[PDB]
Amino acid sequence: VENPSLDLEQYAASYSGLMRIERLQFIADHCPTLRVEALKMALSFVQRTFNVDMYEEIHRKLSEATRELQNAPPALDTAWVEATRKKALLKLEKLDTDLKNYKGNSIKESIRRGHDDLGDHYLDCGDLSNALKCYSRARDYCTSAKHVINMCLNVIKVSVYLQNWSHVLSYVSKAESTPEIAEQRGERDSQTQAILTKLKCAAGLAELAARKYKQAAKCLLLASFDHCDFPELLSPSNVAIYGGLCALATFDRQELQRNVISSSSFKLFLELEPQVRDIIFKFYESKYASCLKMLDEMKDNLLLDMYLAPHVRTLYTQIRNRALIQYFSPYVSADMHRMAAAFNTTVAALEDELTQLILE
Amino acid sequence: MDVFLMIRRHKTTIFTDAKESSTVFELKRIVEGILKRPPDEQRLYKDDQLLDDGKTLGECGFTSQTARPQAPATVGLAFRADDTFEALCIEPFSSPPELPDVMK
Amino acid sequence: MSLKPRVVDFDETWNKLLTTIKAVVMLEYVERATWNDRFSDIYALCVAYPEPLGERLYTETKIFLENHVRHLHKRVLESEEQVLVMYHRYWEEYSKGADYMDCLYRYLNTQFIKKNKLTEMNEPLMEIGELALDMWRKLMVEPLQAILIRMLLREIKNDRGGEDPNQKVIHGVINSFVHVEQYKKKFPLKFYQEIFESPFLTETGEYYKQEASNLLQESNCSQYMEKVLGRLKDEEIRCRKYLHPSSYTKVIHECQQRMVADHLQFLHAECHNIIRQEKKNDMANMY
Amino acid sequence: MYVKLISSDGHEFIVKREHALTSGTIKAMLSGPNEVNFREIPSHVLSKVCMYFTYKVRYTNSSTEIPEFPIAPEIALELLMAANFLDC
Repeated sequence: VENPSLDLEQYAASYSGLMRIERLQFIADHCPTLRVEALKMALSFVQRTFNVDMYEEIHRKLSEATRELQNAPPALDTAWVEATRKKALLKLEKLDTDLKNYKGNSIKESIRRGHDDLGDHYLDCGDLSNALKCYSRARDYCTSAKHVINMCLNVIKVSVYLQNWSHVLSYVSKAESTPEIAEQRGERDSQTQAILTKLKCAAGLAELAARKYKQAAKCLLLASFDHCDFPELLSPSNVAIYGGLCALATFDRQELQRNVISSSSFKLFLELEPQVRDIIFKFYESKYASCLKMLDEMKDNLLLDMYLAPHVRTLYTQIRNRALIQYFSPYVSADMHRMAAAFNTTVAALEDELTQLILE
Repeated sequence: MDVFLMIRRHKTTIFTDAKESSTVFELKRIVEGILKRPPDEQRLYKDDQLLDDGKTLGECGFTSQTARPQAPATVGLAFRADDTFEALCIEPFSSPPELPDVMK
Repeated sequence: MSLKPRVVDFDETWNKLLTTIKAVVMLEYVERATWNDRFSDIYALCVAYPEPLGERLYTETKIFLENHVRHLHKRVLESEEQVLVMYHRYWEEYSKGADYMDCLYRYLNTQFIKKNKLTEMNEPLMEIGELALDMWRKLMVEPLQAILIRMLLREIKNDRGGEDPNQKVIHGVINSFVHVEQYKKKFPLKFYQEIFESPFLTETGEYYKQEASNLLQESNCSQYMEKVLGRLKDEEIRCRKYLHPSSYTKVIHECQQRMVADHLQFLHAECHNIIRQEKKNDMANMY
Repeated sequence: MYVKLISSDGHEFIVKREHALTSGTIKAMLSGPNEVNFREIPSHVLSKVCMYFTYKVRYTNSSTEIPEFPIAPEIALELLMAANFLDC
């Protein structure tokens, strides 16, 4: 399933990390011939951030892609591999020795800082269990509540890839509801602090996985336009797509005029989204043809959105059903031929759609 | 690694400490922390390698499992002369029969 | 381990053990050579298989320690304040002496504290230090309270006038009060507060009130208040010579409240006078 | 001055003055800067505890490998149950 409506230049700019690898994965799942160059750019990315195992994994899957490039038209710097890996293991011993030295120095700020940095370097390894040890030994070893917040932020950055939302959501809610957010200030009194909007993105991924999408969009409502920055999760066009379309899919028309048009916190995000704004305009003016048209056009690009990909099929089905209810409501006698013109369909297949709706 | 050496004779047994990046000259300076010995006219012999003062163990390769703390490959001490070697007596343990249960 | 019979070698080890311990009982002058002897004691303890033996051995050590304390109790039988100094010497050395015993004891601790101790019947297994304090408090009964605290009281007298016989002795007697306290160390402070402090507060408060009151009438009351301010400080001085955390804390304010009864009125009256006529220093002291 | 360990089977090991920080226990018994003795138990316990102490002086604060100490094959269940019997 190949959609060429993607912007990898923005995702190279606004993002980095595993998602640069992972969206290629959906390329590698469904959307080919968009793969090898971003695979080599990701291979050059994993030439940084201390990662050798996954570097060799990208070299291996790039060799697979090279076997595919025996029809269509890899780099293993083993000197770099051995040098960086021995430097990383020796610095693991350096920081174990420094952990000894700083327990000798006994600064829980600096000790728990070392726990945080070691968990960061185990993210740099991919050792989510060892980073879980380090942040588990940064867990109740902090000084202020802000540092517990930063710990839970790092654990949520891991939880981007953990997604084991039984107690991964206990860490997510440990950042959300637990730490008396900014100690009764609200990310220090009119947030620019990219924490609560990270909790928007985290709840979006979580109830993407845990499928209570109404509460996910309910989280995604009130994001702040001030920061909008992270090179793995937060770009305001993509999070704007997230919030606007989850709110369009999950919320009633009472709230679709009451909390979508009125959403001033999210207003500049839809200023970043002209097409989402036009879909909003056509759907609220009940212009079903071009609205569901643009909906199903960007359905392929939100199928290119890897995590939204299984759920966009459900939710745009719901939005089309919402449009059909929007048509069916105000009348006693509607021509289906008018409805065939309105929903860009036939009569009989439209009738089968409506019969599927007649079922419940 | 950070290598806890075990210079092991029958009774001459020094548990000293060194690195993978450590040399032999300053190891003898740590032997000078043991029994106050000049490195210059002495050579730590293992009967395995010509080990002069400036030879680095990264060139030798005393890694973590090749030189463990509780059980290294010991950079050998000589019973100090030009070409001698402290007699390596790695001390034996006990040899049990199959598992008793009374001693738990 | 299975090296030899666990029961047998008590006597030889104990002989070496006592030989070295006596050298340390409060202090037999252990030197480096003697330390070597103590190490041979390490040999003695280590040769034994002290698993059933060590507790008995420590018990024997306890008995010897107790008799030594008794010997010292015989030794406390002396003159006046010289004894305070001697007692201070006993306590000072005794801590070190028992401490060295503990050093020898260090291995025994791992033998029974790790394995099995009461502290985890009349057979306790704990520190020699905790043991020594208990044995030592037996010493603490008569000489501490009878002479030593009284001497400290005289030192209080020295606060009123004179200078403290030696603080080594007198403060040390206070320390004797504290060391000889509950072995549990639940109340480390209690003896000084119980035996001594009541008459301390009583006499000090009463004397300052009475004398200072007479002198207050005699020598310029406003300034005399300043003098009282100094007076309590002098009390503080001597209370510093021999000290306990509870005495000075209460006794100073006690005098303040006592004396203010004489002049609650002059405080504001003279204060008003300060308002009327600027007297900053009087204001400072009065403040 | 300098110290020395003695075992039941004669492990009379010369133990340092200055940099003996690899040891923990004998540092308490530095009668200097000497006859440390553990002769009543056979050395299958004593040398085990000494090598485990060298092991243990190193391998603290180690988020990497802290290996379970190798214990004899007929007691390969006491490979774990040396926690029950001989602390390794």
